[PDB]
Amino acid sequence: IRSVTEEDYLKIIQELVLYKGYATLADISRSLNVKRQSVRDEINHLISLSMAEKIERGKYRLTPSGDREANRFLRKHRTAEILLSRCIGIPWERVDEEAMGIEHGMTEEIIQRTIERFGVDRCPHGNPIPDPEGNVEPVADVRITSLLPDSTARISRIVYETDDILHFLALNGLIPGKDIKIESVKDTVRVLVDGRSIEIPTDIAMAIMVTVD
Amino acid sequence: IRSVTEEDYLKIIQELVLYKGYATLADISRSLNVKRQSVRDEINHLISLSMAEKIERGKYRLTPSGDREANRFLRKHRTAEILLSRCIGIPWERVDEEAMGIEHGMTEEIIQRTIERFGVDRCPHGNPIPDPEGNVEPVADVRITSLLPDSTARISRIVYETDDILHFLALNGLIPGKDIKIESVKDTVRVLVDGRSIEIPTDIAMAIMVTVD
Ligand SMILES: [Fe+2]
Ligand SMILES: [Fe+2]
Ligand SMILES: [Fe+2]
Ligand SMILES: [Fe+2]
Repeated sequence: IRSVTEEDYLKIIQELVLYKGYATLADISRSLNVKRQSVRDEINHLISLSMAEKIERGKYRLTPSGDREANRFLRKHRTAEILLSRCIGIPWERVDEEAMGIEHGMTEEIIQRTIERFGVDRCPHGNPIPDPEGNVEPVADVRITSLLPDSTARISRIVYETDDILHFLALNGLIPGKDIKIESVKDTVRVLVDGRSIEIPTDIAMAIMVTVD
Repeated sequence: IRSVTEEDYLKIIQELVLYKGYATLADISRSLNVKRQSVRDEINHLISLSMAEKIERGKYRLTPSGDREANRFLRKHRTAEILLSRCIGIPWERVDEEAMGIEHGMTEEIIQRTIERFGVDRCPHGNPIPDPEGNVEPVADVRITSLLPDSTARISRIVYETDDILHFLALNGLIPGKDIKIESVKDTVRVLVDGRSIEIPTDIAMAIMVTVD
């Protein structure tokens, strides 16, 4: 669809790091649908601008300043999602994708009127909206994969927002604000939610943050 | 703010032609805040792509195919205005400006959900939203400057949407759907609207289309 930007790279690297601890060229390539050589050129570029750094062979993350630049973009991205979701009913599982076109043009005027009109400080998937400088409130949540059987918690945010992921979460009502109880962690993470028992596979579970009671 | 695009040129040339019959380099330069040499280069480019044509010395308009390409962009522009105006209350007089950032990313998904959610076929300033191919319903309106004293009419659309213009119209309630009566045309166009008498200066009046009864 649209031509890929620096901001799109920042966004996916930040997600991947939250999700699995690192970003690889191949993961970025596949997520952005950009050939690996271009991804390599952009990663080197981000590194020479002190926006990103190599963790070890083939693994990268954002620097602190890169992470705050990501956050300044995510303020636009997340508010676009709110706009699209609350105004016109773009489905919860589609709104991350549909926000792509309009997000670069979100001005502070639009962002702040949106925030105040709908009275929100999180995107539909529970992530906080960073302030204009790229800061975010520290939040007290943890990985759902860290909890033991019989722990109870509340879904906080979905840190990695893909298609397979959002769809599964939507289908099973595993959304921000939902109370859950851990039934099992063997092989999958099985939870009690809305009276139903749902097995969450590891690749999906890794994206789920929760707040314990 | 944002870097100027081909679409911005199409938009202003189309407006200027509706407004005064032609676009000059100097009018485009001032409207887009782009130096005259760059405007000259872009106009020549539009001409060599058969998107625009020279009327006479120093005066240009869009070709029919250029006008339909303009319309395809204006579908995005106008729906962005509706989104911004109806969702978050961006003021009627500001919404043309604020739409600038987000309009290029309006997808058909967003556009059509917006159109159907708010049930509109015109932008807040009364212009029709063209279809995806760049066609517009022919409309039966005329220039308010064409009417004689004692004619009655209804404001149809504001074809040229600047700051000085929209503000004056807003301030005086001269908006799409308002019934008016021509009192005078000497020097200004003076109308009866909402029980008040309002002189409309020529430079503003030229932007106003109406439908007669
Ligand atoms: Fe998102
Ligand atoms: Fe989100
Ligand atoms: Fe407009
Ligand atoms: Fe408009």
